[PDB]
Amino acid sequence: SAEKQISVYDGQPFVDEQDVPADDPNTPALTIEGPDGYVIAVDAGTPIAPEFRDSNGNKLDPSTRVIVQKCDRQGNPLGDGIVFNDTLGRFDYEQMRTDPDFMRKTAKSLMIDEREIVKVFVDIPAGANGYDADKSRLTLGDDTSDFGKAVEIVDHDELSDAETRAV
Amino acid sequence: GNIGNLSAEKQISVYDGQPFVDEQDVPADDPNTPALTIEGPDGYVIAVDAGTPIAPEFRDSNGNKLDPSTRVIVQKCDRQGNPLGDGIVFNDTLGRFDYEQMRTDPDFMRKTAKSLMIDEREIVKVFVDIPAGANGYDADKSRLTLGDDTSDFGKAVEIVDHDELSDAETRAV
Amino acid sequence: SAEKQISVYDGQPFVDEQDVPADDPNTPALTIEGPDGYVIAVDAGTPIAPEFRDSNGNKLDPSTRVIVQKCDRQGNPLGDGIVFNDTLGRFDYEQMRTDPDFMRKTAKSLMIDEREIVKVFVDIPAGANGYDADKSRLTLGDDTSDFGKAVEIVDHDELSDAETRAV
Amino acid sequence: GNIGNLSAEKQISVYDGQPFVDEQDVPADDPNTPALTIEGPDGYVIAVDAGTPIAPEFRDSNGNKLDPSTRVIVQKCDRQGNPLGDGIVFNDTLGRFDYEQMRTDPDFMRKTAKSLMIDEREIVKVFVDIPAGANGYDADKSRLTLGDDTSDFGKAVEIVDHDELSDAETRAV
Amino acid sequence: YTISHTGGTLGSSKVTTAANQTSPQRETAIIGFECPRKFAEIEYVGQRDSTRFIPRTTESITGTAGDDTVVSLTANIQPVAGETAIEDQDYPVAVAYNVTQGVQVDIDAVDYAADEVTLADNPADGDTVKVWPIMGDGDVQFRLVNQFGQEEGRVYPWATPLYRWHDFPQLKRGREINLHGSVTWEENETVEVLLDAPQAITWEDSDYPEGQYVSTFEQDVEITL
Amino acid sequence: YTISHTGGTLGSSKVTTAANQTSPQRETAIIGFECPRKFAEIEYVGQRDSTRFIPRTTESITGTAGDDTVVSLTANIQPVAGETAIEDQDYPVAVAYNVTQGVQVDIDAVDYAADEVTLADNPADGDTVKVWPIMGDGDVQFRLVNQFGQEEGRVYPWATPLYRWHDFPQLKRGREINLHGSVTWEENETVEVLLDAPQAITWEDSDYPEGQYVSTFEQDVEITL
Repeated sequence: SAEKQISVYDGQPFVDEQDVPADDPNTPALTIEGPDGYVIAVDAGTPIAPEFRDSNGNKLDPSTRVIVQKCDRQGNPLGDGIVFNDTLGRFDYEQMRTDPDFMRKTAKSLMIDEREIVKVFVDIPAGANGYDADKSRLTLGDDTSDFGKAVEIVDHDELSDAETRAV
Repeated sequence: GNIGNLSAEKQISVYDGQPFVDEQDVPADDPNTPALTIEGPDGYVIAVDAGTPIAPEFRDSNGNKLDPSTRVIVQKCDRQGNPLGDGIVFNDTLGRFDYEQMRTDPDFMRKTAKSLMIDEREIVKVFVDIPAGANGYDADKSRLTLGDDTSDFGKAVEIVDHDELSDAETRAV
Repeated sequence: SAEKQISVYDGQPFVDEQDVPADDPNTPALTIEGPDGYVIAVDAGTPIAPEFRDSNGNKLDPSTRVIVQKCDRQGNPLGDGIVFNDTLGRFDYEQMRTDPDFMRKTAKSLMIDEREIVKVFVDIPAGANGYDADKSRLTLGDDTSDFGKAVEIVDHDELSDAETRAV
Repeated sequence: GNIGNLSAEKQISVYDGQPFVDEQDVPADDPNTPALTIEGPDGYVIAVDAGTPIAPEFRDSNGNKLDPSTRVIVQKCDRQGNPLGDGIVFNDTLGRFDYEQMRTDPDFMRKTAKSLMIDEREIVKVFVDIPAGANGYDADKSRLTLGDDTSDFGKAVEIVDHDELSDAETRAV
Repeated sequence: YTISHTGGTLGSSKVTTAANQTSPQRETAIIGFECPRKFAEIEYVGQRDSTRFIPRTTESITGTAGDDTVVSLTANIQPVAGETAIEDQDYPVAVAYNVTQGVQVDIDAVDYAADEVTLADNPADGDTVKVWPIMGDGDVQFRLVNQFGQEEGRVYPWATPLYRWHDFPQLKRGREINLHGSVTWEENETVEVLLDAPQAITWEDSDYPEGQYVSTFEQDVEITL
Repeated sequence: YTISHTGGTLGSSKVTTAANQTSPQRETAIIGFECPRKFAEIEYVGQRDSTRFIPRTTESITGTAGDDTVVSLTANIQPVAGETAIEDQDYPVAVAYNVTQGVQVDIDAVDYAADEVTLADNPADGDTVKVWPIMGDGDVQFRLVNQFGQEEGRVYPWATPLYRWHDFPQLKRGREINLHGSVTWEENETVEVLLDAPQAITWEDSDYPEGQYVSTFEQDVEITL
């Protein structure tokens, strides 16, 4: 089938990183864009591996809030359509992307067209040493386990495309 | 004093030590160089059905694990050494793995996605995408264990000699 | 009901210990005799915890051979009817009674009546230091895990025991 | 790499150095010593048709050939170490034989006069009639060969595992 | 009418053979399981009956000032069960004995990639120590021999790499070392285990402290009566 | 379609291997007949095809005053074709070379049963002599190996006594040597001549006078193209 099962990470040419200050949530840390010719699908129960660290390579504050959220085709978020709102303190970085028993997963499904946008926001208190994605990164979805899940990608097929266009 | 006959299906595992695969040391930041290189055994067929584990014990010369940022890729090629794009089975990182127990406990095991099949000259290759900061690759102090031939968990890899209708259908790629 | 699900250990007055020399396997290490009024039933797939050690509290040689073997009412072994034969070294005294993944079970069921005997035979090399069942002990079976298996004990009920005496 | 499946009927030769026969030294004046004792190999069955050659290369402890007027006999026995009388296969002088060529020339070669079968426990023995003036026997300097299996000449000896009706009929002894 | 027993280093008879190999690399017989008259016939089943193999070899060293470390031991070492530190293992990767003092030695630490180790007690100059480390590389398999002494053949000619027996936690169910194929014995017939690898495995070191047999073979099997 | 060639010492290709045995009584590889790419497959058929084997070893001795005799050479010597005397042999039971003079030497007399020889010329007290006698006891057969270093099965598991090849005058048709069993090679695979015996066999003795090879293995076989 034309359905490709993959994962996602920062170094791919459809996902932009951005360094952040220490007390701004509205800024886009990570910004995905539609790849201009394919369509993505995520289902619920999908894992995340946001190995976030500082300019010295130390971990950020556990009280930090992480949010993943869909936006429109403008880059403007939606309020509704969140998949994640939780903290770094719940992730044992040494084994978050290894043990499913510590894999923290999504709630909802999601669907991205050729232009739609996903963004990741981070709420930090004042004192911490920000966010440097040159050392930090993200990983999303798991291709390798019967446990967990992966991400579906396709080119355009008529029935499914016209159905997915009916958000 | 009999042994009991066998199917042609030999259920085994795959590793660097076998005399039909080649290892090679790797510089810093070339994905394109082949670390591993299977060749066809010149007469037998190998079959890796879906859901097949890997245990890529890659380390540096100094015994340390590589950076988890590195991505490992397995890929089929033609009878000349050139990949096909399709037929890929695995593309992931070492951060997923637990070298302490990756080949032990099924919870931590990392299996393929697609089926795969090999004729008398077919080839599979391993590709390793790395940043610059890595300490290269030491193949002597590293290895791989593909599949399991011992456990009540995991799966094996089938090997067979040429039988008539089996190969008649197996050459239908 | 009449069936009682329990375990078994050395410190019970239907069981006898006997400290052992070096490498005399033919001696009965342990002994279990019937209780003269009740009837015991073991099913295959039943753990053992043969916590055997020396006078100085240290573990024996791993290369020891252990047998549990039924005997007649006379005390002589039947040859057949063995339930278990393995090495001590297969076990892990720190956890051999704890994790089912480390538990080691029988290979056959077993039934004991008012006069039958079980014996424990122990073949040890020359160099080692005896076996003192004072500091060593044994526990057979468990009635606590959903995993594992207990042992059934009953008073004489007519029809089941009538079946049982067809041995 | 094929090998060729075979019958149960292995055609071979028989001699002293094999582990189903035992040698023994003898003095100069004994027709009763079992110089050679030849036992069933415990699970296989052996068949010796008539007309099978023998080469008893029998010197003394100095390596010399023996007295003319001597004789040799071979004879089956029971399962308890006692010849049967019948089943003897050979008896005449030494005066015919010529060790330098006797396993070589057909026209000098000599063979069995009658047939023989052997079960898993049957035995044969060999014995040596000599008068006074000989200097004993020496097994170790000497030897026996029975049958041939490499020439196109003479005959070999058949050995088999247990086929059902074959054993059923072979137990007619 | 059958039951389950174990064949092993000693097992059901004092006729089983144990010998060592050669250093020139060409395989040899390590163990011979001969069948006795006591039984009728013995059975092997790959993928059903468990098997266990703790190989362990011998090294020798002389001491001097500052000789706390032991060099590359010509031996590819692996952390057992993935675990590096000693006492967390299912069994020690390596053991040490001073013959001059005639006593066991505790080990401090290891480097696996350099294949070197670090003891706790500095030895003396002129002193002699022996070391019992695991065996590393090498290829194994079974073999059959009739009552005569002739090869009948192997079983499943795909020699398992030796270090797999060290990798898994053998004492845990589901991970135990099983193999492929089967074989049935007869009365005076003998199966053997054969090996080839650079280093010389050893049993029966009287000076060894932790047991009267350093290295062990065990295998669950089935028997008729 | 098929024809007949002969495998030999050199044989078809210069990849046939010749290696000696060990002194411990153990069946070891002697020679490896490997198949090349040039052919497709090769056949052997005992009871049809012919084979030849003249094995010859080496001993070495030193000079002294009054030496004509050399002792038992540690081999059960058999007269060839049931015949003893050298000049009427099909080929020498044994040959002698003095390295001082650098001269081949003839032989005057022999005691086979006592394994001893009596020579023509008295070497100097302080000389070096080498001798190449035929091989005595031992048992041999053929083994198969695939393109993996894996044994697959012996051939008609009844090894042949060595001395038969001295017993029969090999060059006579009908009296030539045929074995039992069969085999068919493949492209990269190999067959090996294997042997167990006391003594080590020799090849390539540069000092040897009657050629470049002291012993020989030859085998008429059928070829597939």
